[PDB]
Amino acid sequence: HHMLEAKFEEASLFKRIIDGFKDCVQLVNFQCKEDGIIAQAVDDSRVLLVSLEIGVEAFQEYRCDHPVTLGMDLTSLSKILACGNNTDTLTLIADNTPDSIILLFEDTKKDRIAEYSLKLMDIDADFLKIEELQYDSTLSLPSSEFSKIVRDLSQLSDSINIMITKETIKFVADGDIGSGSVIIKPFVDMEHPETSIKLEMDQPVDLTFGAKYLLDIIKGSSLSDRVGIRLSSEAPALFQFDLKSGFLQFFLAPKF
Amino acid sequence: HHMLEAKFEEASLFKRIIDGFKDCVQLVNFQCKEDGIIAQAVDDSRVLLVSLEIGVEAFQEYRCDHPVTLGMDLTSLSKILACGNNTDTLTLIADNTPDSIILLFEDTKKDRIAEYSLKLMDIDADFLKIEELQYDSTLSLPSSEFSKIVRDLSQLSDSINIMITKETIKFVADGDIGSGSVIIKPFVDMEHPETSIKLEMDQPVDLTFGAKYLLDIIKGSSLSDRVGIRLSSEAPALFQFDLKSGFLQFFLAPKF
Amino acid sequence: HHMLEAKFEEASLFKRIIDGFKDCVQLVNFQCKEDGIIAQAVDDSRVLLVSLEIGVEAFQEYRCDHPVTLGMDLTSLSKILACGNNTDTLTLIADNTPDSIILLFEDTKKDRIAEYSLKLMDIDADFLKIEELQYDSTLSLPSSEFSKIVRDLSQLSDSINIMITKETIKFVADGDIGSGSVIIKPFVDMEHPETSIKLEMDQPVDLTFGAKYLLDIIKGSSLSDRVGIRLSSEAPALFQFDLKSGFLQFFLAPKF
Repeated sequence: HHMLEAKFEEASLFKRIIDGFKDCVQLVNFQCKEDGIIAQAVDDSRVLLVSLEIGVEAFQEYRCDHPVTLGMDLTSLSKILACGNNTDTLTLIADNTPDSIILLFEDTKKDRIAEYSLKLMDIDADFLKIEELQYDSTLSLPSSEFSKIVRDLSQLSDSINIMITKETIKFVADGDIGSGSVIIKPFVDMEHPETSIKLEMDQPVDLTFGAKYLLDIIKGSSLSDRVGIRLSSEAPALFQFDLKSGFLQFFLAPKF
Repeated sequence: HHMLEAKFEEASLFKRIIDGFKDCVQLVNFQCKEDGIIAQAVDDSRVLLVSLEIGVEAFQEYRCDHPVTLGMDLTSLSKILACGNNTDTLTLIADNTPDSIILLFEDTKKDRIAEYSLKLMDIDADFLKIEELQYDSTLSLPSSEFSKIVRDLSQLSDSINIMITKETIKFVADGDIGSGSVIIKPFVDMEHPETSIKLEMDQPVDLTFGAKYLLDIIKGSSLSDRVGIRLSSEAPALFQFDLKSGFLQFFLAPKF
Repeated sequence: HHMLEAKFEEASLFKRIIDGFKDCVQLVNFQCKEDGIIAQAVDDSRVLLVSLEIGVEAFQEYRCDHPVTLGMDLTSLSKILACGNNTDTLTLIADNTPDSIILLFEDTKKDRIAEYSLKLMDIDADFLKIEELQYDSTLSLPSSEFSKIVRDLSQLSDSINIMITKETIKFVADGDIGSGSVIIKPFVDMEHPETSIKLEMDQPVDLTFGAKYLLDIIKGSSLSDRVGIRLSSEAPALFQFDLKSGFLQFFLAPKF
């Protein structure tokens, strides 16, 4: 015992994971299984889904005797998760049929220990599996560039339109003061693989998304310096920031 | 074609020019002429005039077939002008009888292009020529010091008084909590010409200015590390921050 | 003359002293005596007392012909004390039966002088002497760690409980979202004396304090990288940040 004990070497990883999506959802259902953690959250309007996978390899110690679903409020969780040092050892702890989850920050010298208890919510766990097999288009680019594009075009419009034609990625915003149009071209840079812009287009796309939601999605930069985007004319877009053993995904419904 | 094409090597220059005076005026009339750009703006209360000159030498490419007057709202313009990278190539573009102006940010590698359109205002262009031949006093000092003096004395009073006697520059503020008085002495420092404080006094002066307006005027520091001030008992004061090929001027009316 | 002339080599020291406690009191009575300065302030609810001592050795020049009591408003004083450069020479100046105190910032090169006048308040000077001879417990630790503990646990509760048992220091907060418990262990580190955590316990203690007030008390970090805490079951706790020739003390009443 206890039933669940998940020990990150550095609290920084989980701090950043929660930074990745704390601003766009109020409630989150974590599910800790023998093979690692997954989590889902949806916003008030059911246009944004957050899906998280943390494999067992991301922990320095992991044990979960039985799957549990832990419902948490993001304000409470983020407050508590701000209490660590980035280099502290962090341990999620839970018992059978838990009323709360324990977060244990431990010093690297063993001088101090900060133990926090977080009351859990009751949340009916209706996990969605909306990821498609094929998407019309797939691209990947540096997350900082995605952030710059989104933050720029957000000043002009509530809505940002992503258009993909062969060898051409285009972001557009139209508003009262004016309009903006960023055109980026795919290229593989061998001197700096991290700057590359990659595109695979089985079918061209023209989709519109709420700027409010893209502004939250770009906060996945805290986890990865690149972002993958999968776009479908019939389904939500998928924005993915990889971990070394997992990922953070945002599924965002286009505007009709 | 087009009629007007003005290409800054770095968007940073125009970004800073607009930072210099975006906070003190809502509307601005630019006038692009064969020999460069000038611009004017006045505030709601007609106590502050902003006058800008950008010579042809400040651009890496400049062409303007015919003079045009472009009325712009500062909020819109500043929003759009925040969208560039500082090292991007920036190009103002306009056509005959334009309804909008285009701002084109281009990558140094040609990977991406951000094109923005800004709707223009209708503004009757009544350009003022209020600069005097002789001013009672003329001084110059490091813009950071001007900013420190103004920001300090602004905490004590709505009004800051500039007094000039021979070899003595003095700033004063009187208020409820108390009063403050900064006295600076002219000196030419050869080890650091940029720190010098220079004064020419044909007649002593004693003028009062609204602190709210000096607080905006000091934002011309983004363009030059020195500021020139010309003071007249009968006319608005002139605060000037030079460019390598132009200048930014603020004419501020004294309080009666 | 004048009667009082107290000259700090760097305005930074007094700037930091006032930063130490400007946020927790509105009015302050300074008392300048032949042997240095002391000061007291109490908050609206008479749960927090601020006590300051600045010995003559902390000044580069000090002269006070006769004790004076100077009542000052913290907003006014802090505004004026923000007007200096950290390396300016600062001089407090007062005359017999003063209506105001003068603060004189002087350049190290003698180029400029900023002279400020601060109107004084009328405050009946009822100085308290509530410090005890013996306290149940006494500890000391790095002020940054005290700040981290307080800022963390403040997110969870209005109240923070300090428990001291032999060789164990414990901070606790209980709230709606959950609870937190930091346990620190005394240790003397010879490689870094500044990181040590020292404890002397004549009797164990269990005291509760308003988080709002601890959040202000931790701002004494601007004066010292260590904090001493003296805890009594019958009296206010004493939080002390030392100067090289004086100290800043906060006496905080426990919650019944």
